[PDB]
Amino acid sequence: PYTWKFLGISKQLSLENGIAKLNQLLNLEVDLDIQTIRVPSDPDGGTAADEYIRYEMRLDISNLDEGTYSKFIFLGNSKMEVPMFLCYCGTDNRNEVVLQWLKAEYGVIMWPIKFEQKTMIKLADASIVHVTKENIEQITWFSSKLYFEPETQDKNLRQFSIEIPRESCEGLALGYGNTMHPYNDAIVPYIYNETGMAVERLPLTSVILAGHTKIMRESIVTSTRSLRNRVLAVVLQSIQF
Amino acid sequence: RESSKAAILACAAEYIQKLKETDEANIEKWTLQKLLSEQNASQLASANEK
Amino acid sequence: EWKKQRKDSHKEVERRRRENINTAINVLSDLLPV
Amino acid sequence: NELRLEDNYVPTSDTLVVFKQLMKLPVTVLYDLTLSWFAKFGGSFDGDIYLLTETLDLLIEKGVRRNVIVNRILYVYWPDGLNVFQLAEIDCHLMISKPEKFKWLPSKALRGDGKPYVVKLQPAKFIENLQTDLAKIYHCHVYMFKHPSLPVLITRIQLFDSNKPLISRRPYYVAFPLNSPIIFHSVDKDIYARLVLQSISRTISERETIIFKPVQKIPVKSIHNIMTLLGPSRFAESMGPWECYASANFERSPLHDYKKHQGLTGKKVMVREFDDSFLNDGKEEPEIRRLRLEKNMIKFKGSANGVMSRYSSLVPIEKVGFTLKNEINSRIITIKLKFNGNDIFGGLHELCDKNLINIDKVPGWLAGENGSFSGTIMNGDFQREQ
Repeated sequence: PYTWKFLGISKQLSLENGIAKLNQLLNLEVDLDIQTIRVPSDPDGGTAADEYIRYEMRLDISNLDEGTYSKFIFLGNSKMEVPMFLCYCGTDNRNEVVLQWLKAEYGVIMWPIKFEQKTMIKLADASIVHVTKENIEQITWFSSKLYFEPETQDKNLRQFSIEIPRESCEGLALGYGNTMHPYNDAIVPYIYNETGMAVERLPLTSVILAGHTKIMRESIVTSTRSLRNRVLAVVLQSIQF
Repeated sequence: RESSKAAILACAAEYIQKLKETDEANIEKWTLQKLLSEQNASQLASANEK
Repeated sequence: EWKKQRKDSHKEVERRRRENINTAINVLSDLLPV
Repeated sequence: NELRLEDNYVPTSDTLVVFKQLMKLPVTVLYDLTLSWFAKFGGSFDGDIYLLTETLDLLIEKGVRRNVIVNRILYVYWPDGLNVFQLAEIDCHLMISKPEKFKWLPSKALRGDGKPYVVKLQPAKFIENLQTDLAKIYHCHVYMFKHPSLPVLITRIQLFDSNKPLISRRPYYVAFPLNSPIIFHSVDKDIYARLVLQSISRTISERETIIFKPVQKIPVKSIHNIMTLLGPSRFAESMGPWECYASANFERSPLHDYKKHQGLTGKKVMVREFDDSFLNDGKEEPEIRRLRLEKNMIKFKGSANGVMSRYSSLVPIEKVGFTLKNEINSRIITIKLKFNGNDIFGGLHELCDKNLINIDKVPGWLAGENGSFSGTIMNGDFQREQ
């Protein structure tokens, strides 16, 4: 279980400017990664709006020490208002020393990331979707459950949950048909369809998939090796105005 | 007999379904034979009472 | 490393095997009248 | 077999635990018990009843602190110990004072194949048979008392062990309604729980085999509430929106006057939109606001005024977990809902007031119908959990 801390960027910055001068303050070597790929918003075609640039590096020498392991993953655009954001995992001094170094370098100031219901559910859609080496999209499904914590007096109803077996998830999407957003057309309406509760209006605490991710508003938790690309893209649009 | 538990459960489900289907078919054919016998009895009893 | 990737693949296979039994027993419990 | 205990045995109960039992009882009830206690078994006080009731009256006159009188009855009147009958009295008086602190579980009595057996308990005969069936194994002492404002007959059974004074165990409470197959008993999972409950079934039958089946698995406190929930009453099987039928106040007698019949007056109603306009959203008229708030109360309380602040339901429940199964495209879709809180159906009512949940599309089981029962739902029919 790895907990990810999210964080945004005010204006677009350049990070490969001085990897030689980012090390003497820290006294050990740090590598560089330059990478960009296609992020198809629509399978039929994609404009220049999905042009994304991603950076990644670490601060470590000891591979045996799995606990003292941290990664800083960057990704974002350059044409909309907010250019990019950033994410990191783990607690250490290495998670901030570079952070001050670009505190006083570029003039960008940080802010915690806010999630609400309009965004929280749609993250699991990007988590469950998969891409192969032949650019073929198939979905690996998971038995999602939701956490609800409604604020009330007398604490009459303080917490309740909804659980869906994902074979029934299979039976819902197939009934709707081939959809790229299963939670738009098979799951979320069906809860309103039967029980009459609006998931989005109600205060949602957590969306849990079966052993793949752990989504909460305060922070996202995932047991994978590294976060994917569709997740970061949907986060970027959500925090965009 | 099978080793994997999933195969055991699938075979149990198939066994239940097969048993139910066989029972239904037997009931249907026996009901048809019952109808034939009842028709024969009625058609003979009509002449008897006449 | 290679060992870590092998461990991740083993974990994924184990999770799939665990979920298959749950799906099968859910189907069985569906078939039962009680 | 003289293993039964009389009303004069003195177990070696700790002074501290019985000190805390008298802690909760009010001052005015301590005076009443002390006068009755001396009239039955006496005490170590060197005086008559008149002398005792004189000094005890003076403790009231001076406003004497309860710690003094509690120490007086524990270290002066009965320094040696406390009687079993006195312990039963303090237990039952604590039961009456604080009925919300004790939990109960329902159980059903069956005779033959599936014919329910209504219980008819004789206060005398039910005692000696139970004593005979229990003393052959363990020391047994029982006490019966009737609820002051309820028709139930609460029976407490305590069992003693030899490890020489006897060591008291946790008492077992079994509540018998007047005439109902349902029997409410306390929660216990020890050697004594299966020995006391089993002995009761053999004792109360006396002519045919009687078996006990647990109706529910989640205990509910407030013995007053469980009687309305599952005991013999009109409100059983007509809860939720159908609570108006339990108390036939909407319909007048045939001999009653016919101008007051609501056929002439009619009812004030509002049109509900069958087209889905709840998802998208203008300030509502106060009259429209009042009618909208009335719709929520009708489907959770059963009437505009309410059978019973306003969000409290008739019977609060803690945990209810539903399971919904439907068939779509020749396969079953299962959704499991679990609720937890103080008043589940009261909480859902408030959320409908804040426009979070559509009031038109909530089903009957979510509205409070057949409450306190959790089970699978199919084809619009509710099935209780086995």
